[PDB]
Amino acid sequence: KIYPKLHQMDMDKVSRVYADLRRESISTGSFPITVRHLESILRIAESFAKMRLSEFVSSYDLDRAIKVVVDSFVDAQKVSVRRQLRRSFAIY
Amino acid sequence: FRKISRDRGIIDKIISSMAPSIYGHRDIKTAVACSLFGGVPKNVNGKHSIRGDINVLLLGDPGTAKSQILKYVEKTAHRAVFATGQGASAVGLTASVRKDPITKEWTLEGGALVLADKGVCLIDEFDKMNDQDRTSIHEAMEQQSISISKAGIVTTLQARCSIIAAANPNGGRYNSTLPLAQNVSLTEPILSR
Amino acid sequence: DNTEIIKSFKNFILEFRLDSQFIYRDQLRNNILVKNYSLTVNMEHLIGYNEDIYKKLSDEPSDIIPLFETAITQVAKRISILSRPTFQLILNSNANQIPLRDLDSEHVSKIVRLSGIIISTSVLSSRATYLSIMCRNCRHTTSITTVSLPRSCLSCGPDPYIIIHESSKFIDQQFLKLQEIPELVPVGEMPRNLTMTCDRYLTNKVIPGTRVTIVGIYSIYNSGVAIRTPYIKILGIQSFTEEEEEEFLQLSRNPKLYEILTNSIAPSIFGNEDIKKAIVCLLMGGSKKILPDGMRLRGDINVLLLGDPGTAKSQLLKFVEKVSPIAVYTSGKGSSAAGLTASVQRDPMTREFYLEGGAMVLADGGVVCIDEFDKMRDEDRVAIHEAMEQQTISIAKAGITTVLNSRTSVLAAANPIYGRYDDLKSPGDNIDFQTTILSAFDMIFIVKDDHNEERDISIANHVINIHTGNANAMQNQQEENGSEISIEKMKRYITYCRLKCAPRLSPQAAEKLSSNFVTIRKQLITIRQLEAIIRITESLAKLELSPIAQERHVDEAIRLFQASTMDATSLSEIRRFEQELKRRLPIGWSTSYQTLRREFVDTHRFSQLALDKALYALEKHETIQLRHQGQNIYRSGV
Amino acid sequence: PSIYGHDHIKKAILLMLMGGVEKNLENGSHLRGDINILMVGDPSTAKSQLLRFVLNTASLAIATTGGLTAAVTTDRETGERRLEAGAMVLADRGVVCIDEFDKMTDVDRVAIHEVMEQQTVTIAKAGIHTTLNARCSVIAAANPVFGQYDVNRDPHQNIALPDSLLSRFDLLFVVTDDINEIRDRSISEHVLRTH
Ligand SMILES: Nc1ncnc2c1ncn2[C@@H]1O[C@H](COP(=O)(O)OP(=O)(O)O)[C@@H](O)[C@H]1O
Ligand SMILES: Nc1ncnc2c1ncn2[C@@H]1O[C@H](COP(=O)(O)OP(=O)(O)O)[C@@H](O)[C@H]1O
Ligand SMILES: [Zn+2]
Repeated sequence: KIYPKLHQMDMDKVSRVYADLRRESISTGSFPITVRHLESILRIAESFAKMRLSEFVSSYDLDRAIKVVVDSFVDAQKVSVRRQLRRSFAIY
Repeated sequence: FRKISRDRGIIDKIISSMAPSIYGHRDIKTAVACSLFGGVPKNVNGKHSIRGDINVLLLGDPGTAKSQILKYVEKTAHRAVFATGQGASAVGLTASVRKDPITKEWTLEGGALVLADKGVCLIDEFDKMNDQDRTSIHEAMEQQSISISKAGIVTTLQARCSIIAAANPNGGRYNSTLPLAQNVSLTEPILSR
Repeated sequence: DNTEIIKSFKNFILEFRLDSQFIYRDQLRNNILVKNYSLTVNMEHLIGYNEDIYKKLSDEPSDIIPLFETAITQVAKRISILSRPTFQLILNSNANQIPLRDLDSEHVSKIVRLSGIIISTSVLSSRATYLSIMCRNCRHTTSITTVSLPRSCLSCGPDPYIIIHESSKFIDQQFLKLQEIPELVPVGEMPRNLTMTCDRYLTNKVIPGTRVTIVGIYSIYNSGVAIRTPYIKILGIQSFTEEEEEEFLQLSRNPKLYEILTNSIAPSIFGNEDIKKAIVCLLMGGSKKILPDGMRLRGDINVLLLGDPGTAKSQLLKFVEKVSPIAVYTSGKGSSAAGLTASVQRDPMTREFYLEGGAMVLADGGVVCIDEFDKMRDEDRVAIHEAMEQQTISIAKAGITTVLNSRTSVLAAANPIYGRYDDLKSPGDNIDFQTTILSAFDMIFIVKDDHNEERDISIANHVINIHTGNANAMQNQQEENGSEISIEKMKRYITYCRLKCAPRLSPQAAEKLSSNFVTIRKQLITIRQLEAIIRITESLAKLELSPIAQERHVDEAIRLFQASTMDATSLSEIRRFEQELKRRLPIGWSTSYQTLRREFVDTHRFSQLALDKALYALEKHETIQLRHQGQNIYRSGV
Repeated sequence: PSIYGHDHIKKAILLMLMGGVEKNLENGSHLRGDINILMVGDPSTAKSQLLRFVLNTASLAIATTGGLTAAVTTDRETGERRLEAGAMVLADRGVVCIDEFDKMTDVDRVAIHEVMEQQTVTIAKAGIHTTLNARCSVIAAANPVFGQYDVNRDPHQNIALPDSLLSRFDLLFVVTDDINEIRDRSISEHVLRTH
């Protein structure tokens, strides 16, 4: 029954996260971060919204989505770089 | 349902509800729940389409319940199909060819991915399956469909399912000092799906 | 009673007048002079001449078509006698065709009209049309014209008669397999096949893969409790509105048509303009030519997508499969040489071995989309070599050998090995298949997805706009503005362009191509590449419906060729820059692009074009390596 | 006439067509007289055209590519079987044209060793043993794996065929499209006239 719709209220909060992930993947052996991984943030935000049965994608849903995707990317890097990327993405 | 929906912070209850007997691993349980609920298959303007389901890979050392989680998705989702890496075949997963006992004509029968349509497909020990059976999953992971050309039969079936995969790292133990792209026998294409 | 029907047919043949001429009488007389015992009757004239006989034919043709045959035979014999065998009825019609899936138990013995593609044809069979028989008991003779021999003599025991072979006549018959167009088949369904039969002059007119229009009779025959096999008695085989023509001509007259169509290919994807234009060229396709020795130049344009994963390479093929009027999409893993190409299989309905076309045979005259091309077996690739380069498929199975033509354009998306295409390596080392395949495709595109700040932000903005649903309104407004073409209208335009025009090159375009290819050859790719580039400009001229190919097409064709194949006296200046850099940069040292700019170009020691070309050549010559998008340059060798 | 230059290859083809003279000795020995030619280099470069001319010009030219051994039986509809002739045997007193010679199997190589050396075929099969004359001249074309010939090395490393097989060819020629812009223009103007 539930099909949440999107609004462009938080375009920057997703675009800057995508840019940050791409920048951090430029020179390290890591996930093949591409547009397909950008779509994962949107789809998992939709899934979070669909738990509340809300008809719209809110800022909180996008916050949790960004948290999950960024944590998944970070927790897979090597030890020496992990403790640096812990602080590089302290915003999220 | 609407009584439940109004509770503040419902997301945390849902996340804690996945596989209660498994301790910890909250970062995995959240992904399992998100894949169970899924997203919106936005067929934008018809001429363009996006897959609506979330694909999850469980990679880790032995003794981390990467397998028994699938024994919860199989018992929770409405329609779930479970397969083992070496106990599966490329023909068996996608589609098999049959000759009709009445009309003697070439006919096609759907495989596990066709059966799991509008559901979820589970592949355990995803790393140890042979390369060809792993390759057979490529189209299903993004197109949510099976394209085939055998014995003159040319058709495409709907395979709208999410994939949950569990695997072990190279050597059987994860080397924390080495990147992910070195700890597994898989490749960047497969990881990108 | 039937004498009136015969008289009406006689009038409709002898006395019917159209365009102030006895068109039917004249055409039958011409056929008699040619000695072709067949008459092509147009149903649209028959309905206009007499409606009652048309009603009888439409409702109960079972006795009408024997009447047609005998009346046509008699009238043609009268015409032959006037000027100095049983004549075959051929029906031409333009009425609405019932879909194949809509055929039911209600259209039994009714004449219907169909359209579809031929997938298999049988060998010819000899059937009796006139017999003379003799009784073995008493040598009594008689003639007989489903037919079965008499049980008793007319003068002897049961079944006394035997056939007099030297006083009988026979005719040929062929069995055909028709199926609905796969483009009209929704996903999740195998296209329905249909059995058709033709005889005498209607045999051998089609081969598997041929798209035809049918006029025939729906009927059944016995070969499940009561599953009687349906089959079609073939009666006639045939194989844009004026306002639509004007609309598409105005679309051709659009001064921005090329860019409009370029944007129209997958508007829901960002950038990728070069591959978009290349796919446009593939959709138009080249122009066919025939050598004076009889060989045919393959006009199909085959493009290999050879980039990093997740670069919308699959989405492009899936979009083309929507757009192209004839399109086949299949995965490399789920296909086989026997499935992609033709095969010989036994028909259980007629108990005979049939030559059956494959997926690439079905895509004859169209485009096939294949994915995970690197994952198919080598034998399939060998067959695809023949399909691509000779437009033919060779079959040698059981105890029969045959060659079948296939004019199929192939668009292949392949994943380079090691997952990521390493720029430190030759393309041969980043590939796992036969090297000669690189000599088969006309162009390859090694697309890269190097991380960038602003470009990724713009792409993210586009994707968020798409997920927001604003893209729908934006596309609608662009279509209203004429800047974007609807997918159905685009397909109609492509079909119109394919069917109508066939350009040819001009001397001005050829000379520049020769000069540029000479420069490329001297710098180094074979002579085949120059002839392959001709396909791109022919395709562009087809897009513009121009009578000839033009150099202004050749410019963009050369740009695409350079940005596709080269993905991995000025030459004297370039090599002098190489020498000066070898003196300037010792082995193992590092520098930056901007440093070289400031020290050599701002000092006007060398030009910026010389800088770029020398860096490119030195990187290919393993002398230097470019790192971090030009922020670091390292000399890897001498 | 369709090839510019390559005078030595044409001379070799003419001499091979002319051939030598066979001899017989009081000891029963026989001496080979025929000549073989092998072509090596980049695939599309002029090998196909020369082979086409040789096949079309010679009166007894048989084209071969990777049943040539003539040691296989074809069965009738009633069940009985008969041997089928092979190209190496049918080309007796003729010439054999081979394209994609590198792609031929090892069985073909071990069979053609005797064809090129002793001009005969020794058939040894279950219940069938016979000797057939194979007095045929051989012209073949082969291509490297990389597609581009390494002019600094012999075909023993570019194509890696056995040395015993290569030594049975009396003449060998290597051609590769080393581009000289004016000469390529002169030769390709005829091709352009066909476009
Ligand atoms: N995080 C956990 N919490 C509770 N029990 C666990 C956990 N991880 C593993 N187990 C126990 O260990 C077993 C792991 O089984 P399995 O899923 O095959 O391990 P893996 O797939 O990680 O090799 C399960 O039976 C489960 O009871
Ligand atoms: N330029 C782009 N604009 C919009 N979407 C894009 C773009 N590039 C990639 N994508 C996204 O990537 C997906 C296609 O990935 P695909 O090419 O199928 O992966 P793979 O290369 O592994 O087959 C689509 O869902 C599409 O939304
Ligand atoms: Zn009798």
